[PDB]
Amino acid sequence: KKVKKIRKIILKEDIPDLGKKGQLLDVRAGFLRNFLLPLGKAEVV
Amino acid sequence: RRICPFTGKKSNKANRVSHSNHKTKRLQFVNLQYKRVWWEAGKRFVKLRLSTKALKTIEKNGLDAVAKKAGIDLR
RNA sequence: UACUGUUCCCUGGGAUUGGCUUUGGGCUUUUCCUGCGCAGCUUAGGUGGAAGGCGAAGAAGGCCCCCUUCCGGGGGGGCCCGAGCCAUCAGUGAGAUACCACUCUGGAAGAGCUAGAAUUCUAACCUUGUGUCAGGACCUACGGGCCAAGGGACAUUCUC
RNA sequence: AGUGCCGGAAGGUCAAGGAAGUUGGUGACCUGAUGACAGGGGAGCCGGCGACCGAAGCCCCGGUGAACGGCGGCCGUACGGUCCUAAGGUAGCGAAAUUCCUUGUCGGGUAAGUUCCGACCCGCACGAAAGGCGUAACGAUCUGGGCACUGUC
RNA sequence: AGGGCCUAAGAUCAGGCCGAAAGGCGUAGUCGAUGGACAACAGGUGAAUAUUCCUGUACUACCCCUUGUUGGUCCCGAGG
RNA sequence: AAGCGAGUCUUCAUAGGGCAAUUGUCACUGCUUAUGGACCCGAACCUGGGUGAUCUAUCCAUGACCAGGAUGAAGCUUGGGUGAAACUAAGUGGAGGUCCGAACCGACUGAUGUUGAAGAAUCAGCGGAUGAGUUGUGGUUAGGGGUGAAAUGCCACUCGA
RNA sequence: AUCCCGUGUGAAUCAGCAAGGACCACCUUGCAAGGCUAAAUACUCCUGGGUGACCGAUAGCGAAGUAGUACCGUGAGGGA
RNA sequence: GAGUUGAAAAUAAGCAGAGAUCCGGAGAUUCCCGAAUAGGUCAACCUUUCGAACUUCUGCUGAAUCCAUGGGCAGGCAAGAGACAACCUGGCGAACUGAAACAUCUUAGUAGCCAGAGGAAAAGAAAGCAAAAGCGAUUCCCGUAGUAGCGGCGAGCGAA
Repeated sequence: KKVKKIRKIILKEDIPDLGKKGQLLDVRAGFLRNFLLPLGKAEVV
Repeated sequence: RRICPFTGKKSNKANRVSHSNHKTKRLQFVNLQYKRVWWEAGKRFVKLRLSTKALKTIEKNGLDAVAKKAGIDLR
């Protein structure tokens, strides 16, 4: 069956690749939970 | 103990059946895990044993919202 | 090597569970070609709006290269040239991609759509330390915190 | 060869799970003749059927016997003919803790020996690590014979 | 002779991990002699005890006092 | 079955055929039948939960024990003998799952015992007896188990659970 | 169908949601994912009061006597 | 309100009309073991420093990191712990048996163990019944009924 995870990520840090310090782009929850929101580099809408 | 401290979920009884109905009993366990969580205020690791649905609830309602329903906190 | 099951173990789907990157999968639209038993000017699959398109919205023939090639001869970038070429007509079971409506075969560029990959990354996850960190004092005593080292989204664990 | 184990392309077979499509139910809403219900049937909502993708395993292919196991007939004159089989027992040993027929036959041992020793081979049905055959020593081991000894007789 | 000292096999186990419950693992410690560590002998007596009572002669551990040194004590690092 | 009803079902749908066109009820007592152990006594077993390693099987920790007598290994020393090794005569030495044999541990043969002196002994002999040895104390292992130099033997006169 | 659960998904809010034995339509009924609550009901180691077509020492509790005693069993336990 | 100092009953000395012995209600004491609780233990003992051990209450403190948590020291009548015939709630959960064998099924969610609490416990105030007629939280008896049903449509099980 499978389901893709789509989250509503607002940024804070510049981010090496995709960031603006103000994107509204979407990613999987594995980015927010494991990488960013521990470090405090982003937030949820 | 096969108990998620947040959801209160236990393992479940099951007479798991053959094609011929010659039953047994076994436990359908909970999908627990040892995993780090991320506290809002503290901003630390929290090394907990949770279900998979516990993760979903935490990502829904921020840890402290969930963690009030299991009295113990600050590790 | 009786019937029926249970367990150990192996294998896939799903959760834990993230990230870029290139190479050649399937399917959906744009547009463009392609597709020589025999009649034979015709490297034409079936069918059709039905007789002027097109040309000076810079032409016939040609220079040399490109795409295709069952090597019969299609199709085409730029331009010396300079504004013509031509549809029924005669051969066919069919008429001319002169304009254009709808689709089979087999293929060329873009766009979407997902999936299959191999590698690496690291931040989940796993594992190490006679590495360090201390209460009134020890941890070369289990463990705990902190930097770290090695694996690495595999593995472990849950369900099917 | 069979089984086991180990390794190995493509092909077949192949679950859960998806997945393009088919087909049914219900029904706003149009409709149809005398008989009292009947045709459809948009959207939504329900249920079935599934072209394709889908691993291990198994078939399939190779290797392995101090892996489970197995190691032939028939007919003629040491020698040949012919059949079947994966292959037809090599060395050694052989009437044995194996031998049925059986007190096999021959020799030794005794006045006389279905037990004993050596040889023969017609091995019913030994046999090479469920080892084969030998071997000094050792045995409250089995099994024959002698001397000494005695109420065992 | 044992205990008031010490530890082995083993036991129980704070915190810690794991488990329907009961509980299981396991460190710090704590128990646990069959082992280590420690000070007494003869003679005498008496219905029934005696290295125990009696007589003699001993030894271990503490509190006096004479000299003293300024710290002791535990933890702790070694020898043994 | 809808349904119809003194009829109804069967079928073009009749004729025929089936079944109908009627009759108490509540007790007490007995007789049988049913359900519960069910007329009484009697298994081998199965399952759950506990108790046992003072017997015995293995191991662990700590102690203890093995009279007396024999044989004479390796090595070593001194000669003999070599380029040096090798080899060989005497001394020294005290090995050994070595020998004979008490305690100790066993259990081969017989006799005795058989409502025994004894629910495995007595007697006469037998094997080991410095080791894979014996044994005291204190412990460990538990029955869909343990333990087993392996007989299904032992796990408290109980063992194919 | 209704009720509850492991795994994965994952709504709506009274123009709603759920039930009325799959399922859809129309009616009717109710408001799930927060709690509390006497009675009538079950029983007898036991206390008081009453009763018996109950027993009378091989009966009645195992136990009419200082019985769970004597005794047996390592022990659980059995048991006059 | 008259004789007493338990049972078996004997002695010795006492206490009793200024009222004992007795009977009732309320208090005080209660060695040692046992939840056992200062620590140890081979229950009824040994060692002490003489102590409710351990946890949540409550006062201060101050670890590895700021806060915090672990931890240490204090005060505490100090709540909890254990026991308890059946009944009861929750957890785990047999087999013999019946089916003339047996695996679905039955025995049964019974026996057993484990945890918990009361005089009862659990249930309980409709996301409920029922049928176009209505009922109004539970729980228990009569009944519907051995009917509707389920069932190797077998044994059996059996509602509202």
